[PDB]
Amino acid sequence: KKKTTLSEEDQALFRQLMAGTRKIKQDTIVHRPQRKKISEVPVKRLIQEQADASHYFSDEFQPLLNTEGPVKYVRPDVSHFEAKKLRRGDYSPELFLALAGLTQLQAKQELGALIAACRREHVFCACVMHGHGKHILKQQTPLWLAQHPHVMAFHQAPKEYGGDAALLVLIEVEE
Amino acid sequence: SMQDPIADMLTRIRNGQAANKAAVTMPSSKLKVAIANVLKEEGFIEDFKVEGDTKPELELTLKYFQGKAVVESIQRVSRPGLRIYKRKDELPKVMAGLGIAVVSTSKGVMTDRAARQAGLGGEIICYVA
Amino acid sequence: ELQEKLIAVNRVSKTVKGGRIFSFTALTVVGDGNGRVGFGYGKAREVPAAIQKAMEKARRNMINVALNNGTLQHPVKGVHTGSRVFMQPASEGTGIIAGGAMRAVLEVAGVHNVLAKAYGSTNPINVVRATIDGLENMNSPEMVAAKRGK
Amino acid sequence: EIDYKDIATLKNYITESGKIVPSRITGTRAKYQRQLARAIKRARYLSLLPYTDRH
Amino acid sequence: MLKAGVHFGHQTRYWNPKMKPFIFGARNKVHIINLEKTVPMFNEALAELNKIASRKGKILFVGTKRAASEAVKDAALSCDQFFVNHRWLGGMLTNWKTVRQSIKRLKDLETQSQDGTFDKLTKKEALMRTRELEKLENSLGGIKDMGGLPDALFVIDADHEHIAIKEANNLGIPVFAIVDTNSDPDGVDFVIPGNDDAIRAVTLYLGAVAATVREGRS
Amino acid sequence: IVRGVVVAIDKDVVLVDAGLKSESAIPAEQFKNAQGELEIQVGDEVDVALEKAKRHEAWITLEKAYEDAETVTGVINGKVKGGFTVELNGIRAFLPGSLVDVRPVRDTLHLEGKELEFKVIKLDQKRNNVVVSRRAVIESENS
RNA sequence: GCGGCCCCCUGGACGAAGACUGACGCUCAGGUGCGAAAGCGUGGGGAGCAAACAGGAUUAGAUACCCUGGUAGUCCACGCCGUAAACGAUGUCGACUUGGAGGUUGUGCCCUUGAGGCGUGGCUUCCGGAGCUAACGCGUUAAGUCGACCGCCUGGGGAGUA
Repeated sequence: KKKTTLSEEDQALFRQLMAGTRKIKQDTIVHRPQRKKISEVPVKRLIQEQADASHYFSDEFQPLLNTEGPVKYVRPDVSHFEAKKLRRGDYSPELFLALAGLTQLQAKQELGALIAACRREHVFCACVMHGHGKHILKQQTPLWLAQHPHVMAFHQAPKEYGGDAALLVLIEVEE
Repeated sequence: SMQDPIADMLTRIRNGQAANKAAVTMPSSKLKVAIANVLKEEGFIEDFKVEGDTKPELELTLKYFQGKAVVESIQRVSRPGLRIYKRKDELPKVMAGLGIAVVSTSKGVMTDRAARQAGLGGEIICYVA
Repeated sequence: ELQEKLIAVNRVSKTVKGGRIFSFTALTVVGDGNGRVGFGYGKAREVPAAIQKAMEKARRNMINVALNNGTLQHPVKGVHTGSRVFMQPASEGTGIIAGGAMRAVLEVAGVHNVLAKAYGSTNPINVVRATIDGLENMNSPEMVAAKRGK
Repeated sequence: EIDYKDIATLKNYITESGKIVPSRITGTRAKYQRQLARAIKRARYLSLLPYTDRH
Repeated sequence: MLKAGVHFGHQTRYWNPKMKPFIFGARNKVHIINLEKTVPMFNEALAELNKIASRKGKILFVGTKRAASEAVKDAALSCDQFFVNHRWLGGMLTNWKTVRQSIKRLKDLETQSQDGTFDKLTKKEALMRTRELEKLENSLGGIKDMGGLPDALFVIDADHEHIAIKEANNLGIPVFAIVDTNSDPDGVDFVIPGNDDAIRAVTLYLGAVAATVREGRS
Repeated sequence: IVRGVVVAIDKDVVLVDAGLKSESAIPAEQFKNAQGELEIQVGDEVDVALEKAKRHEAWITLEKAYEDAETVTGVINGKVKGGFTVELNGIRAFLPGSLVDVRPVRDTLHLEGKELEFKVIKLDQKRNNVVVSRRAVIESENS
């Protein structure tokens, strides 16, 4: 249905106000762009989000993590009680990421993808499984995670979600 | 001088699809209306309309599916320099059947599917792909 | 399920002030095995950095192909720069029988049994670019029937 | 312009040393620059105008 | 919602044939946009733009020419939204990565500026650092609190800000442009045939857009 | 002639609204008085007829000069029947052929294409014109 | 290829309205014609310029560049030659395909209220879009999209030679 608009007579009046003969009538073929899908989320946008998120994961920069006890981190400005809640298992992860067996480079990309996905889908808590390694994903991944601005807090996952081989991660989401 | 008005018609349609032209006019003849009726029937043009009395003018309203154009590649096969007359067994299929080839058979101007079904070959005018 | 493979590595040169400087270019193609083909160029000072930039560019910039059962649909000709390329669906015409640098893109593309014959130039950087252009403008019977009504 | 006997008009369209002035200076659409010059030359033959200023 | 009052089109010079569907085009060598075509176009832009504004999205007004400033700062900042009003840096969307660390330096230097150690250790270097806050503040002004790359883009001139349109088309961001008769509908998803360089027209125009961004059901 | 309102005033630049595709910009030289100041403010409806245009409203500063016979410079460009139109500061002047053409002794072609200096005695602001004197011929002819 | 002005004889093009013939058209191997300059033949002419040539310099040398002279030639009539980077290095004819700024030559309409406004043809210049192109660039005067007919190409040299 036609949208509400000024009357055709009113448009003619506007045409009348137009100084001079004041009418343009060039006729040309018209092309209209297809309407964007409501779902959207094109693979290219997803790839871009992933790349943006993984950009923060530097191998040269090592955040100071607590050396005593289970691995944990809380971003400055976030309530310290959040890490405690992660430890107690108050948070139930909605997304699970398995990194075991990936190269560092692959893992960074997947982590980025995970964070992007959490943001997109408004998922606040995710589980990251890195397995057990020395100077491997098990050690490097927490450092990378800390460097990410959207990561609020993480803690060694409870036994139900993989224990010492996994992390629960809290992700900052716009709601 | 104009020596192949059919290839001129197909040129009008290639360059109209290539310029996002809404419709294409040309001088009209019996063979061009026969071909145009085959093209409308097979879904490559939207409509045709022959006007005029003493100088007829065929007008093809063209099709565009998405932003892309429907007539992907129209070629003239049996040009005046060298005419191509195929039998019912030699009668080709274009894009492995996804694209008709307008053959002038004795029964009339048909497609390749329609004339291979009718059991008679003829003069193959154009590939529409 | 990524299925990456490299086609060509070369040593190019630059010719600065003091002597020459030698760089290496990779050219790889990735693809999942069911449409989804990409190629990437990538150039760097050593060979593994070159292939890594090539893979990383090829994982993005990946194009859909409308395959048939395991193969192409209609015969398609793709051209790029000087490199003209024919392909024919070969409805279970067994085995991928294509030229070098076309066997690879058709292999990771997910097609299995087509007939090819590259013509013209057969520089590997332009014979893909003439296979994707080619597989890109090959359309399916549910796309042609979508266009022309039925 | 069309006429050559009007040497007042022609004498406007000529420099102080007898030379025809370009249409780049005086305006004069090219058709009338051509008629002009040809009329100046017919006038210089009749000694209505000078060829130069050192006769 | 109100009928476009006072702009009626412009740009005698460098007009673009792709603007031929939108031109009435009569008076004194200058082209008049058919505003009877603009009103449905602009109502559509308000429709989809309100649709993404209600999904809690980020809009990024783009206002480099004058006087689109501070009208884009006033209109974006009247909403809880973002803007670019000075020179749009080549690649603040397509490498937002590197622009993220420049925004990070703007935050760290304003936190260092009005609260922390600003008078500390030098006068000259302190002056140097403050004018780094003027340069990073006027270039990365509105976008400094975004934290993502935005869900739409609203540019105020399509040919003057072709870079931003080219990047938002590169990234799959809906571009909402007020084109003029010299501009080109490149990849502008929601074209609006209007007037790019009249302050009455862009304040009316951004007034409507900023009205529908924050429009509240309440 | 255009009637506009002043909205933006940034030193050395004045912005006036007219109603076209762009708002004109007028240099303070037109709004400045003989004392060395301005005579307008934001919200004032002034006149502006469009620096090859600001002269139309800049000739008002040449009145205190023509009050004591101010010597200027000009050049003939138009000619009709006994009447000569000279471009003096952009104002058409009037010169009858009372002395311009009379008793031809030789080739009198030193008129069309002459660039000398003329003198003015009386000015007419009611007919937007400036008639040249007659006795000043003793200066323009052979200075 | 054609440059003072005038006369005589003469070819073509373009525009405006109308009338007439009625496909009479397009291309073209062999064939025929025209074809810069230099050159050749016969007869004139010969101011300037100038191959050859001579002298002076320069130079290691200088059969050159530079200087001073200077003959054929350049000019006319008639005949020959038959070629050029004879080049938009782009055969001819026709059709279609976004634009901008000019130039030149017609014609129609509107207050011609001026050195205007709106169109509609012919030829031409510059820049550019899609498209094409190895690239460079071409780009409604195509190197784009087609059709008709002709000419020519097939590694460099030897050789366009015997």
